[PDB]
Amino acid sequence: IIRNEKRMLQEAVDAVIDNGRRGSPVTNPGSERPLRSLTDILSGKQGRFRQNLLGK
Amino acid sequence: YDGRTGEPFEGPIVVGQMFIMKLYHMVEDKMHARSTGPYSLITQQPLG
Repeated sequence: IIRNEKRMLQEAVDAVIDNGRRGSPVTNPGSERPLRSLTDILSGKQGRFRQNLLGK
Repeated sequence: YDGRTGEPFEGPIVVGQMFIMKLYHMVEDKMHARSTGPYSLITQQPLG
C-alpha cells in the first residue's frame, strides 16, 4: 500500500508541474480537456510570455 | 458627362445594370474604440 500511494505522490506532484510529459495526461474527472499545469502555462504559442508579456 | 462640371469625358465609359450585394460585415457593428475598460482577471490586460 505504501509503494502504491508513495508512487501516486510522485505522479500527482509531477502532474501539477508538467501534466502529460510523462504518461497519459490527467483531465477533469469524466470529461475531456487536460488540466493546464505550471509548465503548461509557460510553453505553447499562448504561453504567458507571448499572449501576455510579448504582446497584449 | 460630368455632373460636377458638365464637360464630357475624353474617353467612353461602360455602364448599365449589375447585380451587387451588401455583405454581412458592416462598420456599424465592427468599428470600436475604448478608453479604460474591464481587464482579464488573471493579468490586467484588456479584452479582445
